[PDB]
Amino acid sequence: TSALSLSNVAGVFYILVGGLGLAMLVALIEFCYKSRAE
Amino acid sequence: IDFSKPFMSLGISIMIKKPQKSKPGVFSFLDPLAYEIWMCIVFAYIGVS
Repeated sequence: TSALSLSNVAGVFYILVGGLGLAMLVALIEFCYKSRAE
Repeated sequence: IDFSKPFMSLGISIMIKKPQKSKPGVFSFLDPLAYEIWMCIVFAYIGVS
């Protein structure tokens, strides 16, 4: 049939994984800051 | 020869193989999205969580 291939919707996955990457980095930046402050 | 009046009017027609129902598969609701999207949705879900 004409089922939507992954190529058709492949930017929502990069964004998703990219946001997860950014999210972890932001969390670790907060952690590192407070950890050094201690 | 001298034919009589036609006792059967006919012509050239078109014959095709008789079709039928397409018996939609049990799991035919996942067609709108390819198999890889479905597999990669589970992966993305397990990763976001």
